[PDB]
Amino acid sequence: HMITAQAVLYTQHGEPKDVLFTQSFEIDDDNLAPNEVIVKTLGSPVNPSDINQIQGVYPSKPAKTTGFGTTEPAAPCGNEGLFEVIKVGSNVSSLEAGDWVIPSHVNFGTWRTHALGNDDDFIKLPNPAQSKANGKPNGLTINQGATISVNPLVAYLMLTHYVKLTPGKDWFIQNGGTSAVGKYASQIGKLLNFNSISVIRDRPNLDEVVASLKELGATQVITEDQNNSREFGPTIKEWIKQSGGEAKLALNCVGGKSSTGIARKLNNNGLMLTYGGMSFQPVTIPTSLYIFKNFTSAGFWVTELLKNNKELKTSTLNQIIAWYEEGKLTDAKSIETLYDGTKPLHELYQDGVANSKDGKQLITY
Amino acid sequence: HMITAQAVLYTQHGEPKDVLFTQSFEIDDDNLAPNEVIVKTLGSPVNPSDINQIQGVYPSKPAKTTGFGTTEPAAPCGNEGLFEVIKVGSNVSSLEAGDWVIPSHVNFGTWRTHALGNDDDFIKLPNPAQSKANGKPNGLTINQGATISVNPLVAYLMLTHYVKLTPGKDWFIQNGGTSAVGKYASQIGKLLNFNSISVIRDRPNLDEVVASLKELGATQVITEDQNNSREFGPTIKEWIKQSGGEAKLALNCVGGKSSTGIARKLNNNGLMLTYGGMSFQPVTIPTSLYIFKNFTSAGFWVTELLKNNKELKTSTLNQIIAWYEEGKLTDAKSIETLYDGTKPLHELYQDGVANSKDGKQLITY
Ligand SMILES: NC(=O)c1ccc[n+]([C@@H]2O[C@H](COP(=O)([O-])OP(=O)(O)OC[C@H]3O[C@@H](n4cnc5c(N)ncnc54)[C@H](OP(=O)(O)O)[C@@H]3O)[C@@H](O)[C@H]2O)c1
Ligand code: NA
Ligand code: NA
Ligand code: NA
Repeated sequence: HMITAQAVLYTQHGEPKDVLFTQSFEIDDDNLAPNEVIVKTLGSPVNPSDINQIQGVYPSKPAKTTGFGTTEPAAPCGNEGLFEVIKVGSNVSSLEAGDWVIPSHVNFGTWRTHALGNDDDFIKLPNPAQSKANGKPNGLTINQGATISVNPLVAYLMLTHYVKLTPGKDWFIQNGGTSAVGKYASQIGKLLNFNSISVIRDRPNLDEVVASLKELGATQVITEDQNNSREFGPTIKEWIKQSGGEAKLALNCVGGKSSTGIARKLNNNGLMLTYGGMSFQPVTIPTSLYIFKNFTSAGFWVTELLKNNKELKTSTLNQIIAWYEEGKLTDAKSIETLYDGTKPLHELYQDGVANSKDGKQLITY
Repeated sequence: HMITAQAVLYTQHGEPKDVLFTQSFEIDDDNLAPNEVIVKTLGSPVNPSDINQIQGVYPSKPAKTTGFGTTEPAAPCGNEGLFEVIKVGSNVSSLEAGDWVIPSHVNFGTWRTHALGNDDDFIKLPNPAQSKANGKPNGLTINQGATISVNPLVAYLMLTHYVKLTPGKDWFIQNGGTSAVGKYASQIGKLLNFNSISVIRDRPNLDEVVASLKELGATQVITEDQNNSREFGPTIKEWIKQSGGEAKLALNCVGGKSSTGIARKLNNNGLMLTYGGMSFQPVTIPTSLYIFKNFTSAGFWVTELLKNNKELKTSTLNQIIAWYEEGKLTDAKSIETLYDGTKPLHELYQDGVANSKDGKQLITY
């Protein structure tokens, strides 16, 4: 009655290609404490924050332990993932075998095959058999379940928790329009009847990307060259005037000249939220917007916001779940790599890191 | 019976050297409505906002009218000044002949010899005879009264209206430490028992400037080179550590690398207020301060803040007046040019614009 599991670990910080390895360890399913549960991993993605943890340049990080049976202290990898309950202890009533779960806290370590925890280390999601038996037209896919805990909540909370946009009338503007968060924000804008402008990098297949973002819910899509153009400012003013509303909110994950351009398109009393910085350039705002247009620039970090606010986390997650079940929200598809034991587990994640430019990478089990 | 007055006007926006002229006009002191008052100018300064109004790049400006008897609509110049009451109408009880007043609102037009207005177009200040009769050790000078409505209120409100610093413990930091507003903030910080760091440009007589700013009330003084040096950066953290407080507020009037440097020195949850800028330097903030340190950057514009808030303006002005009377506040000295009628009035102000880099220019009467 011993389960053999695999985990991706490191003994020292550095680049994933250099420091990651796979460790085998054992879990005893015949001797669970009353509140313990055992889970098997169904899938977990490679997110940028996971990589920064390994590099040692992220301010929140799991402790190095000898608990996986290593020769030296070693840390696990990954914060997001979808798990299935295999067995529960005698006092567990909130979970049963077959339930789908995600970690309730950060630093769980999701790049591995199995885990042992307490029942309150997890949040329950409905699995497809449960959604179907209760008459829902859809159930969660593995990719949808494995990525539900961050990017959908980021987009929802940025759009609803800070400024009240008037339906049909008001606008938000965002850069990184082809990012995962950007695509969730376009869909949520459409569902809540918010107008939006998406700014994106130009590309060889621009017409196809534009059509795809408008189908998700972007009202208009413009290139970074158009974002930089001062002669374009009157066209955008006329979009906003025709709707009878105002551009009240800007979402920035790029920085530099892109952040300047979307800040200039807000009406007076506008707010910018910076939630990423993929350009690695600082946020750059002209003095005149602060002084004469009452502009405010602030930050967003979902981990900090939800730290001591679990009603808000619960209520936001329930809404994302309901929209997936009703067929109203869709995920950006990941490139999936299945672990079948012929290739060491850490090499699949090393490939996921290296190929992240191709798109979101999900390792499945 | 009839007073002949002079006013500096323009019919079109542009550079003061090109568009200003002087217009003669008449005021009838025998025909006052019950609430009208006649005032005579004592002095009015040349501020940067006054020049930008004339240039057409400042969004708050007086309307062009034919009220001075011009062939075309014309606008007056200047927003602050000190006046003496000459005569009041039959229903005026708040003012009497000999009182000192400032305009109650912006866009009044202070580059002129005389004005006719309503009693509520003016705010009374005590004149030196009244301060002396009230037992105060000092009375206001003309320079103090003529410049009291902008720079002292800017410094006071930025320090008290936005974040609450704990007296004796907490810190603010500012750049442009030798500017007029910067020198007022050091003195007000000292009166409120706030600690402060002033960042200044390096200069030949640095030790003398540092001693002088510390005597005004700055706790520590550093150069821009030291602000940018991370080797120097551990010293600043220990200053704050030793005081048992936190750096909570940054005041920015420079932009660019300087704004980055003072932002990096705030503790978590800090606020930056931008109230001025340098030609081409946008405000530049690292992405990581927004996301991981809960940093917020906002603007300050005294004209907009006090637009519809006369209670706040009144209580702030009363405190600045009391501090001058009690000897607790000192002004920077202006270069004063007297109008005696041999040279047209608009030319005195044109010279004041051209020489503003020598120091604050005050035209007196
Ligand atoms: N603060 C928070 O709470 C929080 C939480 C989770 C994630 N995030 C942040 O949100 C961002 C997106 O995460 P994600 O999962 O959505 O990633 P993602 O889907 O893989 O997309 C990354 C985005 O960055 C853009 N990008 C990459 N390099 C760029 C450059 N040099 N200049 C401009 N744009 C560039 C990409 O655009 P192209 O398609 O044009 O290449 C893409 O839109 C990340 O910065 C992440 O750190 C923040
Ligand atoms: Na500017
Ligand atoms: Na100055
Ligand atoms: Na940064």
